[PDB]
Amino acid sequence: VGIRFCQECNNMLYPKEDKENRILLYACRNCDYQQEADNSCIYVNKITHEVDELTQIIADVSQDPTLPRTEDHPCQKCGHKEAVFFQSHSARAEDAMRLYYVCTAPHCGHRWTE
Amino acid sequence: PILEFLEEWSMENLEEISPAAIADATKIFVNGCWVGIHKDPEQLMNTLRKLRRQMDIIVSEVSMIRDIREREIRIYTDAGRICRPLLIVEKQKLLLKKRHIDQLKEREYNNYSWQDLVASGVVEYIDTLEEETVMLAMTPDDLQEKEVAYCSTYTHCEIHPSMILGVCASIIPFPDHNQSPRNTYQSAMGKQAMG
Amino acid sequence: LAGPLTPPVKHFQLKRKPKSATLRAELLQKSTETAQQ
Amino acid sequence: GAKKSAIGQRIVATLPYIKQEVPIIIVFRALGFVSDRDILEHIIYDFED
Amino acid sequence: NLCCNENASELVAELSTLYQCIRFPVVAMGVLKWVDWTVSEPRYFQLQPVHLALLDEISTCHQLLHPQVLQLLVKLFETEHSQLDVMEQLELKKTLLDRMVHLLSRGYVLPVVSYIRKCLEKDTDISLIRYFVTEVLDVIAPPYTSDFVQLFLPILENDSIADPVTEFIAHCKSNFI
Amino acid sequence: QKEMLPHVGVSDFCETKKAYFLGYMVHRLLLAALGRRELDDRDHYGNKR
Amino acid sequence: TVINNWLLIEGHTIGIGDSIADSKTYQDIQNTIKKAKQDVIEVIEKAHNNELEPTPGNTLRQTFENQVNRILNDARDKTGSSAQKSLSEYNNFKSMVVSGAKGSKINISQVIAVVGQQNVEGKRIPFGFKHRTLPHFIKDDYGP
Amino acid sequence: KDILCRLEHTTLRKVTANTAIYYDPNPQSTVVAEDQEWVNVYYEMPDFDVARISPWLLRVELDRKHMTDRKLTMEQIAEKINAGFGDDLNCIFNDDNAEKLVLRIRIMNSDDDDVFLRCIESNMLTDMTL
Ligand SMILES: [Zn+2]
Ligand SMILES: [Zn+2]
Repeated sequence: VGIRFCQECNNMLYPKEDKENRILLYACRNCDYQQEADNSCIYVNKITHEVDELTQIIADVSQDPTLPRTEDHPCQKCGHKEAVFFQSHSARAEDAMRLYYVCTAPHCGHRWTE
Repeated sequence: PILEFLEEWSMENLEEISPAAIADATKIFVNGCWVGIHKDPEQLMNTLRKLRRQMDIIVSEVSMIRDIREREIRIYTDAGRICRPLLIVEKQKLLLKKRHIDQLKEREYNNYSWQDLVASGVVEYIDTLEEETVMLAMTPDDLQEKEVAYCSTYTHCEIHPSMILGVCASIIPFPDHNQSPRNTYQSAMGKQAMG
Repeated sequence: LAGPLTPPVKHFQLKRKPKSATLRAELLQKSTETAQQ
Repeated sequence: GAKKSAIGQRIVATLPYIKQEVPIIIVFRALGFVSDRDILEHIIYDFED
Repeated sequence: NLCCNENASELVAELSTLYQCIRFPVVAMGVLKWVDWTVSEPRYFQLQPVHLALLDEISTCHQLLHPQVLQLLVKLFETEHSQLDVMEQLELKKTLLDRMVHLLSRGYVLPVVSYIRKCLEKDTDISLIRYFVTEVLDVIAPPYTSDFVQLFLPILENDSIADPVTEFIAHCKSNFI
Repeated sequence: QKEMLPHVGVSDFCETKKAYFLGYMVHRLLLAALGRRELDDRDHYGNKR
Repeated sequence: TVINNWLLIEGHTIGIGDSIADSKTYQDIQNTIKKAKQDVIEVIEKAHNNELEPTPGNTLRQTFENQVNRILNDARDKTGSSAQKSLSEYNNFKSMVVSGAKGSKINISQVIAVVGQQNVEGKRIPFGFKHRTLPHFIKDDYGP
Repeated sequence: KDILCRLEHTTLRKVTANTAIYYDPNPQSTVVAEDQEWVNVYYEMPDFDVARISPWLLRVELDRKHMTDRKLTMEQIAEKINAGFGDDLNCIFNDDNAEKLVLRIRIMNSDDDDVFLRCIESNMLTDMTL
């Protein structure tokens, strides 16, 4: 779900309803500025949390000497043979030991799981 | 002096930035104080390690850690940190060549001491926080020789593994052939011997 | 020695074959993959 | 309570020489930051997360 | 060479060769005795298996070796395992039942179903028997034989848990009294 | 001015420095709460002096 | 008194030769350790490729840890058995263990064949370093 | 295992994958298209929504495999929610044949209506025993 700030005081725009017209309006409080909402979903939260570590992996980890290198998995965006592989190893995890690979060649940063 | 040097290079001070730049740049801490940010951490770390190895503006005991995945460079200069010297490995080769050994053999009437090894940028002090970012060879003769590749990115090499032991544990002959509580007990008793 | 052999006494029709043949196909693919190595 | 866990877990600060905690955004307000966007820009560096 | 190699992890590679060699009956039962001694040893099960797929081939090609394979499987079906978790032993015996079902598909129905009825009435959990009859009802099709229902039906009343079951009941009740 | 985060500074103009550092503290707490960073170990000897 | 005075004639000792095994025994032990390490590598690479499936009631990490633990325990017991079979009747280590006077079979296997797995809090050595047990290993190394 | 599932404390969080609160001003339509298919089926016989229901929709997604492991069904979860919250809430569930196991919830058309749904989510995900 998105986040909306006031265009007059830059504070949180909270959801609000006008029963007169039956539409969601994101209204600022202590400033009484209003905006026409469009998402129609004020709040969402995931429990199973099917989150992708590839979004959170950073290409610069190709420069880490402690990480292991492999030649068996060439890159896909440049074909570079050497890649650096590792595990997520965070919370929201410890259910998979799957490997995420980063293209070791500079100026590519192509990441992928297999 | 570290802060002056970092200001000279392209480090953006915290006051002189919009927050929008903080997303993609590496934060720079000095003794735990966030000083500013930098948009090219690798070159900065190479430069700082070069200076420390040359005994330039950075003294030897200063420790520099790059948390790559969290985009942080933490520089520590305060006292109380514990470190140990490690031989520097570059491109799977030691920087300690035979000429250093020759100069050290005639340590007397030459004044080529340990401090000249440190000044040569061959051996450097590493602390535990920086050990976290170190790929270390247990010994040059085997770990960095060619092989079915285990690791080909060693950064340092142990001088001798036996230097992990203390004073009273270093008088034990063949301590790696004992149950370790017996080594602990001998460490206790050697203080109580007669001599 | 014993002449021809009686085929097995059929007791039903295999509308589908058991998955042992599917396992055969997959392990045979693996044995090609290793032959490629 | 039924409404404390409704709004979700919140953050407090236990500053020195203060026998009680304080909410975080109060501390940011005390430092001269009135807009919530400025406070979050000091906390969250990427508003796409 | 393969059964004396024992270094083998290359067994996945030699499978097509092993199947073509297994087409010789004598080679097949040589593999059968080797698999017997291999699997029958303690602490064999630390793998996600392959030696039992060999038995699938063995019973696929040679009907004469049908009594042999069964006699091995029942032994493995009745051996007790300590280092294996209870659910793991359950899934292991499910895999052994899969091997029995594949053997049953080759026209060896009467002795395997007789053994199933035995260990039912004489022990093993009802879940394994229920899973077995589910697998049997999966692939069989009509018509059937009187003896096959004489052995398969009297084991099909001690449980009321699950349509091929009601379809089989509707067939055999009318046709096979 | 003096008690809260003195190592950042005690001048009357490090309010922005203190604000950024406190925001970084909150950011670290949130990264711990989202599980994107591991909790620091009290016995890890790099945390000792 | 009687047996202490007979022992002046018999005598009892313990030396290096009571800790040496036959060369065949050392080769067998080394082959066992080679095999066990290679199976641990097979379990690791099957886990890395997601080809490992968790056992019922266990997450994939617990499944993997139990697998490597049972592999290494199997290796330790096999090595200890081979080491104990190499012992001669004159081996003073065995002479002490058999009487129950001191030690036990596991001590013989540790002295002769393999010290085995070290455990703290009943699990393998933890990643005290950042995803490492020590700085001489690559990150995310679950080898023995 | 059937006895086992009847003893281990199962709460609504254990079976849900994600929850979402929508506005959805017109109850006879949905802001979600896939919802609309079976929602129009459920609004040919409106029950406690024959008049203007609250313009607040609490759609939750239920994990299929956790649903099957505990041998539950959609019907019993709807019944449990109705028992736990009386007639204050109208709960309308998709049929147990679509992959998206969905259970819309609204406040009854005889009673802040917004934050109370978040409180209801926090209450159900923790305190409710399926
Ligand atoms: Zn406003
Ligand atoms: Zn690439």
